[PDB]
Amino acid sequence: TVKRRNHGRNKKNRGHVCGIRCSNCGRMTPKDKAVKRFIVRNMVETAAVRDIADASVYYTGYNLPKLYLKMQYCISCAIHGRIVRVRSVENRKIRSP
Amino acid sequence: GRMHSKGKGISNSCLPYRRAPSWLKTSSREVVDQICKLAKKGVPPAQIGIQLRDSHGIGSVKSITGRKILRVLKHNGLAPEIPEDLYHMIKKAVNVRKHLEKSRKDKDAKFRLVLVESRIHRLARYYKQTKQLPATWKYESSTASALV
Amino acid sequence: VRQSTLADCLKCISNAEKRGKRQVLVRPCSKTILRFLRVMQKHGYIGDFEVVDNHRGNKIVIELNGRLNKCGVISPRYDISLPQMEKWITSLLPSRQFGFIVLTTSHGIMDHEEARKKHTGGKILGFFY
Amino acid sequence: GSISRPRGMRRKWRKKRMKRLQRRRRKMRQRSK
Amino acid sequence: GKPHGIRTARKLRSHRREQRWADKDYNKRNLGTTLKCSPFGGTSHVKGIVLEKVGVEAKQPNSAIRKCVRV
Amino acid sequence: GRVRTKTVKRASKVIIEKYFQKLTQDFQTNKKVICEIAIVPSTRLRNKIAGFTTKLMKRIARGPVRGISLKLQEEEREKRMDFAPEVSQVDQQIMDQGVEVDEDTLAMLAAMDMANISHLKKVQV
Amino acid sequence: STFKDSNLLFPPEASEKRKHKLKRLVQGQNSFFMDVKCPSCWAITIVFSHVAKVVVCSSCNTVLAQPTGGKAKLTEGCSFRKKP
Amino acid sequence: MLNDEGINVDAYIPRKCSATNQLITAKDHASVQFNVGLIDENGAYIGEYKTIAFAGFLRRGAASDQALNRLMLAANILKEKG
Amino acid sequence: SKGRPILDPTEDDIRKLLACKVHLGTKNLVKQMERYVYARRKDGIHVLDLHMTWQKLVLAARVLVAIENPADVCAISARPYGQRAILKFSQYTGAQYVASRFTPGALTNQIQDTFMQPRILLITDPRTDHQAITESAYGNVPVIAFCDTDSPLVYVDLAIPCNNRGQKAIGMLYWMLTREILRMRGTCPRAVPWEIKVDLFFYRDPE
Amino acid sequence: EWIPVTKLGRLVKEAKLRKLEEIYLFSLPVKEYQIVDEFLPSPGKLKDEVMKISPVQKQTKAGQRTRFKAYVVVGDCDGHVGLGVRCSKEVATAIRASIQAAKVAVIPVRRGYWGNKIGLPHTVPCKVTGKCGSCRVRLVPAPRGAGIVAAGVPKKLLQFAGVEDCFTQSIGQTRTLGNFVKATFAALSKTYGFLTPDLWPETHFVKDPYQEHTDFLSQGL
RNA sequence: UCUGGUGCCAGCAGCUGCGGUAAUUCCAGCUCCGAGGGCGUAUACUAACAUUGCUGCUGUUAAAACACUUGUAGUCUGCCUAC
RNA sequence: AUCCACUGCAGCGAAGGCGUUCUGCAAGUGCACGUCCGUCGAUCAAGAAUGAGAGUUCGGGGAGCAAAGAUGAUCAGACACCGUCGUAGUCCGGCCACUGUAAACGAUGCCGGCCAGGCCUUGGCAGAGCAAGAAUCCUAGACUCUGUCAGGGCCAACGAGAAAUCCACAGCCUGUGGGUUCAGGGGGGAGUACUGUCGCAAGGCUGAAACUUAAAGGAAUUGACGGAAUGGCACCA
RNA sequence: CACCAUGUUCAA
Ligand SMILES: [Zn+2]
Repeated sequence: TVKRRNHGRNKKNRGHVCGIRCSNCGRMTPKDKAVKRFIVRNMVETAAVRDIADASVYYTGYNLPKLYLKMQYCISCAIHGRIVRVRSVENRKIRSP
Repeated sequence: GRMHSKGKGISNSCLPYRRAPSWLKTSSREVVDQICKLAKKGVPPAQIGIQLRDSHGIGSVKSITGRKILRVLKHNGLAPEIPEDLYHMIKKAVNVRKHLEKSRKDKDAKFRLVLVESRIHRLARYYKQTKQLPATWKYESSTASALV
Repeated sequence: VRQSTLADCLKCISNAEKRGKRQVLVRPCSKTILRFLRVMQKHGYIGDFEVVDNHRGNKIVIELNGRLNKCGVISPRYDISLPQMEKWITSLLPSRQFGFIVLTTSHGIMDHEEARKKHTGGKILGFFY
Repeated sequence: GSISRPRGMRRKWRKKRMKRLQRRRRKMRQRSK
Repeated sequence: GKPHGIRTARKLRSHRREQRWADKDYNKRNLGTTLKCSPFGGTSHVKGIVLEKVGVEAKQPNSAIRKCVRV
Repeated sequence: GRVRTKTVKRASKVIIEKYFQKLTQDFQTNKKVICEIAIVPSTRLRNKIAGFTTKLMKRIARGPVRGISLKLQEEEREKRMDFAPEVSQVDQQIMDQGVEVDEDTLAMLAAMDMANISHLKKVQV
Repeated sequence: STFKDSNLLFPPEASEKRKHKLKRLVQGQNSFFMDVKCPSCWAITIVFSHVAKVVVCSSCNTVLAQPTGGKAKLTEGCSFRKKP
Repeated sequence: MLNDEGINVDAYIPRKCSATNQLITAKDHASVQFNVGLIDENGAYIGEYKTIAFAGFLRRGAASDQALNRLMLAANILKEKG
Repeated sequence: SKGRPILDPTEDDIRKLLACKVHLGTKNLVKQMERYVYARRKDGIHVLDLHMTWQKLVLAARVLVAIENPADVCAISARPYGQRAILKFSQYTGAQYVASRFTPGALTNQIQDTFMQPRILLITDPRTDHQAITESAYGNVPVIAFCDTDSPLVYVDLAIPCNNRGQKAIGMLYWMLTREILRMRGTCPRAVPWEIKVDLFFYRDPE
Repeated sequence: EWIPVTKLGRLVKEAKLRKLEEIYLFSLPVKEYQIVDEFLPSPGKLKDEVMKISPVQKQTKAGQRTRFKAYVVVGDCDGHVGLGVRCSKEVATAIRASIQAAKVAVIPVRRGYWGNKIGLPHTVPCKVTGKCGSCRVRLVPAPRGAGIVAAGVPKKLLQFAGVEDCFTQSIGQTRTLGNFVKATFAALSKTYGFLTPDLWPETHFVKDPYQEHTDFLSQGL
């Protein structure tokens, strides 16, 4: 009952992979087993972009600064905060978004 | 490179089919004289062959004078006391020991030293069997330094 | 590492026949290998074969004709008397009618039927059917 | 879940109970000898 | 795998001999502790004196009382 | 919801394919047409079939409804598809602009024969 | 493009040019020798294609080929011609 | 096969793949049999043909097309470029 | 075509093939089709020699003409480019054909309405007609396919190097094939160009 | 009563095909047991046996559904044998459909000689092995007076296939009757599969029935 | 799928199981089956058993690849030398 | 103390393991080659050298985190999860400190031969290209294509398998033999007892039996369930 | 992401 051909991780030709810490839980998870997402947001969402750009001087729409986060998750917190969802046995082989 | 590693490489040279290319008017006495000239200068057989292959157009000394390089060295009294395989392995072990004796906590120089000394003994066994080395011969770390 | 060139040759030939190849390359060649191949030819399980000179353990190209089912080597080369011939037949061959055991005997590398008819035993060397 | 049916308690914890038992035994035999 | 090769007779025989000890039937037959420990010291029948009667509750799913005697 | 059943749809389809020349886009005359065409045991079923047929006829009027075969129009489409132009488009094309043939395709036509043939454009990539 | 199943005994030139110097049907050399001359002189040195160390003139001692990882790199202007 | 009298005891001697030499068994529903027509000099087809049986093993290994190529080269049908 | 010169291609035929682009492959290659590709263009397309294309075309013609009772031949094409071609091919040879979607189990399900038990079947594209090839395997019928340079010729017995993805390429190939099949049997002559155009085989949209 | 569906059905209904080897020679699918009932009549030239009727259960909510797999062997003792495994909800229909499937799956069993070729073939021509699941079943050629030395399932299959002598070596979970009978059936199948010097010579292809009766087959449409 | 008694009791039963008031299995009666001047029981060993595997086992997950290299004894070792 | 992002179906190392920059020291693999030797090799009981983390020893260090402990909640209990602290420990050095175990895993011994196709990637070597800053010159370690050797993977035939699955192997296996080492023989008792040996200790290695039991177990299926996910729904919500 | 422990024996 090996569930994954790569046993939940992308470690190949390695022996040891650095252990990183989950973003919220704080769990030590291998760097390749972790579900990692580099997310880019804005300091301001469109619920406030007009209200701030109307009072800004050096900014406007399409100009506000961004947030670059790189959230790394353990499998538990990924599945709970629904970053990832359980997939079918046949749809587990899908590796592109 | 398969003996003491996971290496599976095959990069070795490959002779022709001929066994002289109809050029190289140079003949046996000349090539042997060249061999002995650059053997007097301390150059070992493997380097003799390369210095005679690169710029002199003499590949496969054997083909010009059927005696291989070590044969023509022994036939002129210029062959070393210990074969160059052993000699270079001894020198490598000497350097590794010299290193780790001060880098006392390498723990990988130690492993590679175990390997190179195992090779040294596996080859010294063969040479003692073939009588190229004296029957009493033995590789000691403490005295190998005074051979290079 | 590289035991029994004959074993490697026979396994290559059997794998080629199994894959359906019409000619197989074998590397290197030996006297034992050539005599085994000639014993196969004599009964027609093997087409022509020719040796290409490497100057380094010459190689062989055998032409296969679909009549082979299996070539194998029996290692170690057990000794075989004439009473043991029937034991080896009933254990190795698929039938008592066709298929052959190759034996190295004091009379050269020999078929098992030829060995039985000219009254000699020897060391087993393989089989083909 | 990650494993199939230990037919007792967790093998790590019964291994640990065995180790504690073993050194209690060791102390009782060191009493005598 | 096992050693083929025409001079591995000692290896093969010693391995078979040291490995036969994992057959529990052979092991109990050859290990001289059953003649010692078993009450029938290698014997079909023995004679004894009835010491007491015993009612033994049958194992699940059965619920009888088997009548035995301590001998 | 008012999703129809196949006992209505598959009857609408054959009624259309057999009587497209008689029906209209009017429900209450398609009703009187079907009440003489079909033997429907129920008037509610008659009216469901009639309404679905009027819907399909309205879609016919609108545009190409995918799923019916009006023969007296599909024979027309078939015979126009089977109409022959006097000159094959490929013939007049090789007359007008020859044929664009690349470097290695000229190399292949030279490898075989047909190398020095007419109407080539000698194009390269 | 042949329609023919190339037998191993007579292999095509295209495929046999690609093969490793060992995995050919007959193992052969993957090198050659060169007659080489520098404009600074006339002596025709005979060098190896894949030189292992530096090669200089017999008299001028000006480097002709300089060793690299693979084939030799002949110096600026040194004319060369492959030998049979 | 016969029985020492020259009397064929084997019913249904099967047919063999023409590329390999392997027997086509009684359940090889992937095997095929052909008829490549023969043609006179004037381009017409006389009712003559060369027959070719292929085995399901070949037709799975995908060497059936190249086997046909080889067989027609042997039978002087496919024209080599030259 | 080996001994027969009258079956060799004509200059006009090669011109109208190069026109319909049947000499062009795709950026992908199969090692079983590597034998029919002459070379590559520096944009990647594999040009495949109309010589071998014509050899395999006249070979398929030989098989199709040796097959008497042409109603035992089924042309198959699933993609839109090719259905008009197979319809015309059936019309002019006597063969049978199928619609866009091959009903799975025709060549296996005996109690099926669309049984279609042929003696041979001619397939436009293997990658698209993967089904009929499988049922061929299950039913012992040979397969003659128009194999592009990107085509699994697993159960294909007679592959023909083609394009399979050009609406005029398919029409051209089926026109050539039916022309050869009608030249054989003594129905069509050689010198006289036969009256049916190639424009009838190409794919025309409904409107 | 039996309106033939396939070309083989029509040919055997109209006596264009003579007997089974005419279909075996081209390996054509049968798909209709009426063909083999035409060539081997029901009572006499074909005996059928029911080896086992095993219930299998699919669990459902509110109960569990039980259905019987019937294993039926079909054969006359001259070299033909077939194996049909068919589920059904009732034992009657299971057995009937299994007889039909076994009749469709009837195959020819090559028979050979162990030693001298004196009379008629009596044993398997070669050592054969059949696989299904873990059950490997080896059929070994036995001499004239050895008899069938199999165990029940292979014994009756070999009896039906009409071999007089055979040694066997079953290796798997032989108590699984399904696989244990499929293995020996597969072995009897490989019997003709193995190639011998007897079959070394030329092929000499023939017209298949479809080509040979193309004119007849093009009328019933 | 016999008849009476018993009613998870008595008991049977190598294993699976039978016995809880309609027991095809207990206690009996009748009947029937098997070996038969014999049959049962217990114990030991053999075969079954390719479940000790030389022929001839298995080792990803069922029992079982040493953490990993080295390395002695042991085992095994490339091509060639007469018409 | 630790070296984010870069950081990956990337590389290296016998494995454990290895990530800031400059630098000292020795080393390895691969590749290239008409260099040398000339069988010197494969696997290996005993033996030897490395061996995560925990643990121990001697001397320092102590930010952060944290067994034990303290302590506030939660709870029926809660010296549990949760929260606040907190000691050993984690960090450094040592006769070359000791130990010598891990789901030390690819749960897959090592050497050798053969094994369809397609795709990605690492390092060379070879041959080409429309292929690169400042400029426009000029070359350039960049990029593209092809071949090949070595490495790391992915998906796809035959075959194998109980299946899951394997696929440069878990294929070539009842059509069974290339060579070699280790281990297993129903489940427990038990990796226990005794003994031996190593260690400061913890403990490692070695390692039974009496007795007990008919199943343990593996893969897969159908249903049921879920304080699992998704999507529909009901005033018996 | 408060807390949500349990269900006598054989039989089906
Ligand atoms: Zn988390």
